[PDB]
Amino acid sequence: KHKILHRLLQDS
Amino acid sequence: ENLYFQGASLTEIEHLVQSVCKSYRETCQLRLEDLLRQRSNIFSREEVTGYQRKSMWEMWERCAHHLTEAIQYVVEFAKRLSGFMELCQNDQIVLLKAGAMEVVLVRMCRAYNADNRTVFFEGKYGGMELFRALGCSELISSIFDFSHSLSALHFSEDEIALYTALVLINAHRPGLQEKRKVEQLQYNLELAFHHHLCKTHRQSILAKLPPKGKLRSLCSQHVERLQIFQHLHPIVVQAAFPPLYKELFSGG
Ligand SMILES: CCS(=O)(=O)c1ccc([C@@H](NC(C)=O)C(=O)Nc2ccc(C(O)(C(F)(F)F)C(F)(F)F)cc2)cc1
Ligand code: NA
Repeated sequence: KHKILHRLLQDS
Repeated sequence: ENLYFQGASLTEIEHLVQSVCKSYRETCQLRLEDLLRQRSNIFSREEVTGYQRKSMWEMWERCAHHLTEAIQYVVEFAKRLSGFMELCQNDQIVLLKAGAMEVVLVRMCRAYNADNRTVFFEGKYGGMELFRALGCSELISSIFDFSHSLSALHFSEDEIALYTALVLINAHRPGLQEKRKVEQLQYNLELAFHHHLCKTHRQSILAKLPPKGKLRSLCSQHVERLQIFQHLHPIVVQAAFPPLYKELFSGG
């Protein structure tokens, strides 16, 4: 149940 | 939210060309000059054989890792693209899940040498025979043919920048909640691309670009060959495949 996109999208 | 979510003037379209080309230069992963210079660096018969002797699962792992690396650069490109961060999170995820692989396939033509039919992989250039251990020869040859057809267009970096921005901002992606917002953003990016081709006398390539069905077919084939591999080596996928790769191609 991996969800990495939301992390990359939130990382500024 | 964003200027490109409404009808854009010529000066604003000119401003969009510059912006898209800047986002691409900043996130292109490998510089074209470095890829072009490495063309004379080709894997030997002995190195090719070594790759062919690798296990199917070791080869799938290495390839999934190199694809994830490329995808990460496409995520950065998306984040720097005008209007993309102004879309809702659902839509950003929908857009990247459907189009990240398509952008990578398009970007790959820069790393493909039409003269000897080789691709840049792990420091050198090798032909499709390098990937024989994967057991997906139809997919590999379809990717090489696709890269060959793009290479015949002699795409500039700016052309790749504007075309890939368009591949990503596709308002026909199933599951988009702010469809009209994506449609207007798609329309301005189409104008930006077509304006740049008009300005450089490159409109002759419009009819030579692949159909959307071609990139969709390649992505469908990728997903289908990964399902076949997964059935053979489920623990390899579960333990050693990148989490981002699994989020995009095997539903998590
Ligand atoms: C895509 C952006 S760019 O042009 O800057 C750029 C090109 C090539 C590489 C290569 N960097 C390394 C270290 O290897 C690279 O990743 N090459 C590769 C070739 C084929 C593939 C494939 O998975 C396929 F073709 F399917 F995409 C393979 F052929 F193995 F199956 C997977 C990676 C990195 C960046
Ligand atoms: Na090429």
